[PDB]
Order: sequence, then structure tokens, then C-alpha cells
Amino acid sequence: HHHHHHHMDITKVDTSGASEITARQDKLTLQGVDASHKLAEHDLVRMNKYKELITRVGQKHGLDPAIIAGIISRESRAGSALDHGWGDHGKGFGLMQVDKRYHKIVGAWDSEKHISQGTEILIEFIRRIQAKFPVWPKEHQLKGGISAYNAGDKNVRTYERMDVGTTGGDYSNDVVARSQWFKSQGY
Ligand SMILES: [Cl-]
Repeated sequence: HHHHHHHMDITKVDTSGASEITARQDKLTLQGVDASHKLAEHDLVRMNKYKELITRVGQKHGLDPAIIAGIISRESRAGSALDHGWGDHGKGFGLMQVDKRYHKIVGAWDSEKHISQGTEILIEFIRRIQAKFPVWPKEHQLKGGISAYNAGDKNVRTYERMDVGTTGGDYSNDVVARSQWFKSQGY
């Protein structure tokens, strides 16, 4: 079960950005990729507090820090959406919303240890999609892995419609677009 995500490049992944449902969280009139970019921008000042940690975690895991930032923006609005680190049902923990029912949580909610745990979980989902669909373009495997972070690898059943069944019907599309935006902010 070797890992092999070292060729993946977030800049090559196609995206249609946020759905209307997702855009409404900031009452945006923007749509799609534009909306994702604005959602990300709204989280930038908070994200920048964590940028040094996010960068270190990405480097330590061979993953683009911008992807980690995209996940954090989507999962927790860089902490703004959380109550002492917890999601609304006390199950999701931390900037990346690790599910305490699936994992033994580690670190404070805003810690490097936490960000490493969420990042490892994402990296494992990427590995699984590479295993499940070994002939796919790596861009599609990366996008599918991101979708699986929200919906599980079991939700990735076909090449088409990957974000069907994800929260908002747009999880990987939105995360990819936010990640690209953070990359252009120097993540
Ligand atoms: Cl929750």
C-alpha cells in the first residue's frame, strides 16, 4: 500500500467552484469559481495566522500547503465556524474537522499536530482513490481524494459526478478552487 502522491499538482486540476448552496454561506451573488475565491478571501486573515504551520505540515507530508489551506477554509472557515474547535454537533474537531468518531483526535484544535492529522487523513484518501481507479489521470485521483475527505472513498464510484453526494454537491470543486486561490496568495 505504498504512497505515491508526489507527482500531484493542484494547479492542473479542473474546477467549477462552489455551488449556489455553498455560496449562500457568505450571502454571495458570485457563482462557481469566483464564489470559491471570495469564500477563501474571507478566510485569508485568519488563515495567515496558521500559514507557517500549514506550510510546515505540507512540507513534512509532501503535499502542497495550498491544498491544506483550501480544506481548512472549507471545513471550518479557518476556525471561525467552530466552538472551542468543535463543529456544531461536537463530532468534528479542529481547523480541518477530524471526526472524533473515526479517529483519536490529537493536538489542540488550532495546532500543528491537528493539521498534520487532518492532512494525513486526506493523503490516505488520495492513496485510496489511486488504488481504486489506477488508470485515472492523477488530477482526477487528487480531486477524488479530496471529495473522499468529505464523503468517503465509497462515494467515489465513477469518473463522472464525483461531487454528487458530497456536502453542498461541490466539495472537491470548491476545495480545489479555494486551494488555487491560496496558492496565488503564496501558500
Ligand atoms: Cl460536528
